[PDB]
Parts: sequence; C-alpha cells; structure tokens
Amino acid sequence: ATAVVRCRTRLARRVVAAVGPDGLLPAPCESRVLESALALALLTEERAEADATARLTAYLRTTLRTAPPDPFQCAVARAVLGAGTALDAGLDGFDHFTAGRKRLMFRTVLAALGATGFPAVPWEAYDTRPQQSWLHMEMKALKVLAAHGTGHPDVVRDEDWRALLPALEPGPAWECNNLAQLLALLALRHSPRHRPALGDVLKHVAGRLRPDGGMPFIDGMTVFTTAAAGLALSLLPAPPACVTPMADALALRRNPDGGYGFHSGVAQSDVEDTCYVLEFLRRAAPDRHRTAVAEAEGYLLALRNPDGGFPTFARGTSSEIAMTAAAASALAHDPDRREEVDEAVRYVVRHQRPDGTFERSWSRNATNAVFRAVLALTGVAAHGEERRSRARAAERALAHLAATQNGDGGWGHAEAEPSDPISTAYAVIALARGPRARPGGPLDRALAYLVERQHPDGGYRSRPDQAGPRPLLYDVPALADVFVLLALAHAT
Ligand SMILES: CC(C)=CCC/C(C)=C/CC/C(C)=C(\F)COP(=O)(O)OP(=O)(O)O
Ligand SMILES: [Mg+2]
Ligand SMILES: [Mg+2]
Repeated sequence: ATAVVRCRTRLARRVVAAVGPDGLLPAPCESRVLESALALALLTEERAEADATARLTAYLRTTLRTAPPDPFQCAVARAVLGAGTALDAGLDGFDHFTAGRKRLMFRTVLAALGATGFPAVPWEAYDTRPQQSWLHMEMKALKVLAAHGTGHPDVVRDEDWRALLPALEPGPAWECNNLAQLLALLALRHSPRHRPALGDVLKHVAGRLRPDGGMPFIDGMTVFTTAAAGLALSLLPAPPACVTPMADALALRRNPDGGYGFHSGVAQSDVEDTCYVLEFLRRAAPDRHRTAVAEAEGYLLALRNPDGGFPTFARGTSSEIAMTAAAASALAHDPDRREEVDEAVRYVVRHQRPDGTFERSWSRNATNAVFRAVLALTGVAAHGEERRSRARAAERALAHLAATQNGDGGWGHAEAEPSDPISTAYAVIALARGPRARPGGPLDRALAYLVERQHPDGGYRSRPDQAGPRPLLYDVPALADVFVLLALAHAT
C-alpha cells in the first residue's frame, strides 16, 4: 500500500503498544520552568530540601541555557535564580477574553518573586466567578501574596484562606495541578494558623521532581490522551481489540456530573475531555457503555450557554469556538438534540474571522480551532440554505490553511513559524474533509510532511501545542503520536 498507509500502520502499532493493561495510554507532563521556579522559591524561603532545590536550580540554569521558554517564564526563572517588558512580550497581543485576568495573574506572580511592583488595583480585582476549581484557588493565593507583599496583611479575609486549604492535603496535588498548589503554599506560608500543615506537603512536593530536576505543570493527561488515542484507533479500517479496555478505563473514571477530567483524580469536568470520550465511546462501545454515553451527553447539554456556544468548564463563562464545534460534533449522533447542534454550528459560523480563522484557546496554533470547526461544519448534515452557509465557512477555513502552508508541506503555531507535526495533524484532519487529495495538493503535501517526519521507532517528536494557563505552553509528549494518528486515520 501507499507510503501514507505504511506510515499509519507503523504509528498505530506504536500507539497500541503504549496502551497499558489498565486500558490507559500514559501521558506524563514534562518539567516546566514556571512551576520549577515557584517550587524553587517555596523550598528556598522555607529553607527545606537542599537536595531538591539544588536540582531545581541546575534544571533552571540548563533550561535557560539550552531551551529558553517564553519571556514571562524566563523572567520568572531569573527572578528566583537571583522584566515588565516580559509581560508585554509574553502577552504580545494575547487575544482572548482572559487577557485581563492573566495580566493581573502574571504581574502578581512576578511581584511575589520580587521582580516588579504589585499591581495597584482594588483587592476585588482578584475576585473570580466560580469556574474551574483551580482558578479560584489561584486567584485567592495571588490576592494573599499581594496583600502581604504590599504590607497590608490585615486585608486577607478568612474566606480567602479557606480557598487554599486543599493545598495542605497530603499526597499529590489537588486536581493534579502543581502550579495551583505551589501558589497556594507560597501564600499559606504567611499564615501562622496554617504552618503546622506545611512541612508534610513540602516533602511530597520535593518528591515530585522529574529525572531532569524539574517540576511538571500537571501530573499528566492520561484521560485526554487515552480518549484521543482510542478515537484514532477506532477510525482505522480494523480497530485494535484494545479499544475495549480503553473505553472501559475511561467510562469508570467519569465524574458525578457525567463529564470527564484530563487526568485520573481530576474532579473538574471540561467540555474538551468529555467530547473526546463521547466521540470515542460512540464508536467503540455505544452499547457496552450506553449509560456513560448518555451521561456525557447530559453533561454537555447542561453547560450550554444561551448564545448557542459551549464554555470549557462552567456555563455563564464565555462560550468558545473550539468547544462549541467539539460539542456539536459529539452531540450530533443523537437526532434528539439537532436543535442544540444547529445552534452550536451557527455560533461557529457567526464567529469565523474575516480571514477564515477562528481562535487560539487551549492550543497555541490556529489549526486546532480550524479542524474542530471544519468537522462540525461538514460532519453535521444540513440541507438548503444551511448546507451552503456551512460549506462556505468550511471553504474559507480550509483556504486559510492552504494560504499559510509552509514549503515543507506543514503548518507551525503561526503563519510564519516553522512546521511541526501537531499543528500539521490538525490541518490534515480539516483538509481531509475537502476535495480528494490530488498530487501536489495541500493535503497531499501535508501527508508527505508527516511521512518524512516519522521517527525510526515509529513515533513523532513535536514542539508542544497545549497552553495552560493560557498562553503558556506545557509539554505532554504522548499527544504527538496520538494526534498524528488521528490525522492519518481521518485522511486514509
Ligand atoms: C484538556 C484540554 C486540552 C482542554 C480543557 C482545559 C484543560 C483541562 C487543559 C489542560 C489542563 C490544565 C490544568 C490547563 F491547561 C488549564 O489551565 P488554567 O485553568 O490555569 O488556564 P486559564 O483558565 O488560566 O487560561
Ligand atoms: Mg489559571
Ligand atoms: Mg493552572
């Protein structure tokens, strides 16, 4: 068969072999400068864990020497190893509804580490609506830090301290979020009422160091990765048998609200994880997991905003394009919810930008939202005026992909970035919904790119695309193989 099919096959054997007997594809997260710096600062002011703080220091210097991250994280590392131009630079026109909260978050962090002055804002600026559980704790921690850092500790209300109590529980980070626990602990250490519980958690934070001496942003993304892998495998001509244990492992980890978190032990459900599990289960076990499917469908239908879109975590927060398209695709299978599906799709078409693109949210490349939108625009059957409206929106999106394709056949994070396999995989999934591949065509060139970039061990090593907190990148290496396999499975 073709070189693409041969590439697909080798990659699928690799992905299958990585699924564990428990039905999960391990997806650990790499060390990140930001959390290693916060961990270095915490352990250093508490004068604890000399061994671990020595490693964290060597990791920070080496990473800055050999693999510098964005200017914000560099300023954070430089601030702890020892800058307002770094905020302007890290958020270079960060186009997103969170930009205001982020400018506050990131400046308060830098100030907490002694790199700049705290923001001259009313204390209410740190007040955030109920959303993901970790955001509320993070804003409360930064409010505390700002109150002690500026010399006004009497400003801290007892409802602020209360929000940090999960950080003092033993074991792994609450919600698997290291940044959130490290921020809470940096605030908690200023409270004598809470220092008794602090020694125990410093020993478990210190034991989280990865072999390279760094601290990961999160524990991992095994649910997100397993679901994505299972969905890719179930789109092969003949799916491997292991999709059944994978589906079982996902379904038994669902949260009380019927949604799914990104990792084992994450109580916060989100729309992105839920849609991948739902799409996957509907193909590999619609009957064996009928109930899980129906509960996940009910979860999404409860998050839905009145404007037709879907948020990531909690209704009432801004709808997002990628999430709205993802939900429309996952909800389309049942004809009971065609009203909600069409309204979601219409939301997608209204927010398409004049150049045919959509948004940069949880992925730092434009192709991610393009591929979500194109699937919804072309997967949800329509007729008459609507079919023509959606086909036009899909054409403009695929055309934007063709306009920005690089000579080597791939796409980068942005139009003038060098190609990377993940950004290209997203593009391929979308292009696979356009016209059939012709020689020299955009999709044809994209497949060849993926073929050439395959590693002798059958896998892919790609620049990461995941953001969190946005726009900060974090690296889950296992996602590369999965998303490329997802692309090759749609395209072949
Ligand atoms: C799983 C995917 C790909 C989509 C849904 C969102 C999730 C679970 C992302 C990955 C896991 C975490 C903790 C974040 F990136 C979230 O980080 P934050 O809540 O600090 O991000 P801001 O809201 O501050 O931008
Ligand atoms: Mg955040
Ligand atoms: Mg976070």
